[PDB]
Amino acid sequence: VRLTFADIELDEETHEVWKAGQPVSLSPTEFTLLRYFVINAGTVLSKPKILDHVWRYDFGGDVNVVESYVSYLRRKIDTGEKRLLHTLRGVGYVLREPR
Amino acid sequence: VRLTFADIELDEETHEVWKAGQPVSLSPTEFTLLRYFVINAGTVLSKPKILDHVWRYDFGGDVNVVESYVSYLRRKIDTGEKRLLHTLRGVGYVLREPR
Amino acid sequence: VRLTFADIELDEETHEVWKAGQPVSLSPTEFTLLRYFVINAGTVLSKPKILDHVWRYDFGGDVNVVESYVSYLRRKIDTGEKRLLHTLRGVGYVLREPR
Amino acid sequence: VRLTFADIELDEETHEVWKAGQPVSLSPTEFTLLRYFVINAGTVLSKPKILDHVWRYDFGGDVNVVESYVSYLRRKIDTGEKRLLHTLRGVGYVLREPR
Amino acid sequence: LPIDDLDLTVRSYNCLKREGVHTVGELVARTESDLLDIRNFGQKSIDEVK
Repeated sequence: VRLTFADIELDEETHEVWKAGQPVSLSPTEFTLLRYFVINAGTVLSKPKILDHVWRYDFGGDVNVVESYVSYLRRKIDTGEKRLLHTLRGVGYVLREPR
Repeated sequence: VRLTFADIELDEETHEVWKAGQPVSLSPTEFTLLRYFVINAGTVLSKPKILDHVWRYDFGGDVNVVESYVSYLRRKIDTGEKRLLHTLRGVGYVLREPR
Repeated sequence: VRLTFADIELDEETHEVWKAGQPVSLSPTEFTLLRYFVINAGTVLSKPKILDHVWRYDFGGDVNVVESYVSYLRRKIDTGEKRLLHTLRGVGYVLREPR
Repeated sequence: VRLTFADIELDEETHEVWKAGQPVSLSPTEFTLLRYFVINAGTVLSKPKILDHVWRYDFGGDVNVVESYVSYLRRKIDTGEKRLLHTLRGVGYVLREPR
Repeated sequence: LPIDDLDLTVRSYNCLKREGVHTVGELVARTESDLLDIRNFGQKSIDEVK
């Protein structure tokens, strides 16, 4: 039941994550975000539905929170500038591998 | 749920294409243009209706934007001068199999 | 039947506990909490789920009671600052072997 | 077949109690309580579980009956302030021979 | 009202708890003959109920 993509690995029981088997400590918010994108891998995801589902409906102010999130993941799980979590401007982000 | 037109392959689930064996990138607006063209493949679309379906309803700009977008399509999907995606002067745009 | 993890031992036949080779006294509350921790070895425990399961549902007080209880458990069995019982801010606690 | 523990001795053929074979009797309620105690020697006996098994289930009264009964048992066989059947608050009592 | 709320005693409480007499409504419905039929009934219980 443990969920992975390519080499990044995740457990829904112990909530441990493996960057190709390498240790990493992740804050709970973007932890649930990452768990989301793994559970619906194969689909591009955009900020309206991000802040609708993984954030409370009462949040009616700022929007750049998910951009800051994806920024911390970008700096954390990918050393190369070319990142596996590709970004499509205006339609959000998707989780692929370079072709 | 998939989208096909002869040598044109579109998956909207994770927003990807393949033409003759090579995935390519594209802007969101022109991607939505292509999506509309392939769902309404074999049917002629008028530019009024095209804009009303793909762009903003309150778009007060000119009409050459759709020409620019379709040109950007054409420099990416069909290399030959004879055109899979065809234009009818005064009636709009259409997608066909070359004859 | 008797539960164990690394050094910790626990028997529910007569409700006794063991922290690396000795009998330690514990109140029934923290006994039930550690028991609920050892049933889910490999699983992380969150304050809401524990207050639902081991605590009564109509508990009208503040959650901080379980904070006090887990602090007591830390100073009970995890005498050193390095701990078998690990904290996760905004999430809860788990019981894994310290690394 | 007599149920024994160090000095405590109980028979199910003539229904008599012994503390290392000295003159001692027991009223039927406490006698049945000690029968359950010896049949569960080394196993904890909680107030709910004793009032279920050794006490008839129709009991609409309060728990203090079992406290009075265990006081009778202490003053009868465990006369010394330090006893052989030891009390855990909330969890009842258990056979823990003093070391 | 519950009979126990009348601040009764050991034997009456035990009798109402083991047997299952809960409210004074059933006591005012039941006559003296219908309540004295119970075995091991106390004279103090009879006096206080009267």
